[PDB]
Amino acid sequence: MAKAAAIGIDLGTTYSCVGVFQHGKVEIIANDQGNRTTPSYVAFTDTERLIGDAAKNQVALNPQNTVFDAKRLIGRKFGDPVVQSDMKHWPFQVINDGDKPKVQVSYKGETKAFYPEEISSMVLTKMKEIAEAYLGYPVTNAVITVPAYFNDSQRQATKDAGVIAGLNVLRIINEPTAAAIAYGLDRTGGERNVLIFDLGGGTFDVSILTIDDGIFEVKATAGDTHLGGEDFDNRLVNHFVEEFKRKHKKDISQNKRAVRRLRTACERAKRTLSSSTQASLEIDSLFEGIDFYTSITRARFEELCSDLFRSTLEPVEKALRDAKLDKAQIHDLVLVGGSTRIPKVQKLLQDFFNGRDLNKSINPDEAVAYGAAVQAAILIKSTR
Ligand SMILES: C=CC(=O)OCCC[C@H]1O[C@@H](n2c(NCc3ccc(Cl)cc3)nc3c(N)ncnc32)[C@H](O)[C@@H]1O
Repeated sequence: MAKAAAIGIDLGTTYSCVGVFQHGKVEIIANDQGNRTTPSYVAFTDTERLIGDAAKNQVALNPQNTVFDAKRLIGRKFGDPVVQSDMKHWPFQVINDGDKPKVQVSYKGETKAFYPEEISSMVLTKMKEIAEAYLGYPVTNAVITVPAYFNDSQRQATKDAGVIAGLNVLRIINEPTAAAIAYGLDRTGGERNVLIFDLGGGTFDVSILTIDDGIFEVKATAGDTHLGGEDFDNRLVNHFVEEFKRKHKKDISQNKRAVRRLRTACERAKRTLSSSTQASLEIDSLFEGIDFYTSITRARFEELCSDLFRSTLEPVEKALRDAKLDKAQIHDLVLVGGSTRIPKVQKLLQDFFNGRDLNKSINPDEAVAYGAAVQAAILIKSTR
């Protein structure tokens, strides 16, 4: 009978996504909870190891032993100043083992340490499993995506993570390249410059690629490793903490549960503001038994985040300088990442490019896995 399909995996910093190309189209595969993306989280508890949604769901009750952001560590030396800085903000412990970082947790009443690629292999095992549940057979072939700025060590560590997960890694391909492939930008048949604008939950990446007769070349990478959707959630939280202080003469900041409930409501209101011009938040007994009701306009949220949204143009200008290109030399614009749904973000980018269209019809959280699935089917065909 027909041979097993190959899968395309977007191994993201905080979320992952798996796709399969069958019958001339991409199927993004839903997980056991019916979700088209899965958190890249591994939680270690007194009795089990949780991966994906189950791990993300219990993070508030187990922060020291719920690992995320292993992609920020992967292929890096412990001594890397990026590792040393990032370590200061994680709830989990990072240890040194011969200039190699290991995440250290408590698991089944014992201290255990894992290399970043071991954590990533667990998230890859989950994506493999999600695909197998849908396909009804074992999956062994995969394309895995990485950021375009990844060096030899980071690319290799990701490949190691796939081989530990029991995958034959067909190719490690760049995330912006996968996004360009999802939009069929390699199927035009001369040379074109493409810009990928990737704004996620906690990272911002700009990449400039050249496409010449289906061949891709990375021309520039720029961005801000600590800029994303969470920062816009932070601006809303700070605004409402101040509004509560003004209206009730109480500071909710020192109550961990109140701050979490407020943050969760702020992230939901922010998403509403991408399709509505106003959003209401209501939280019963937020603090001191007070039911908190509030409202915010899209205009006020845009003002609260003005400098952050406006700062996304600096890596665009920077990538253009590095690629030695004028903005008029960019043929295609591609949006990736959940935060690109923000109207003001789209407006800033489009206006900067003198009204050029944005390639955004493919769900921005699924575009990379979509392109990885397309490329996996081409590569498994050639290898066979
Ligand atoms: C959730 C699955 C997933 O893979 O997330 C990856 C992207 C995560 C980041 O992207 C942000 N973001 C998103 N995300 C998609 C989303 C989120 C949650 C739900 Cl319930 C549904 C859909 N949509 C948005 C929207 N309409 N406007 C503004 N920011 C939006 C979200 O606040 C977070 O900073």
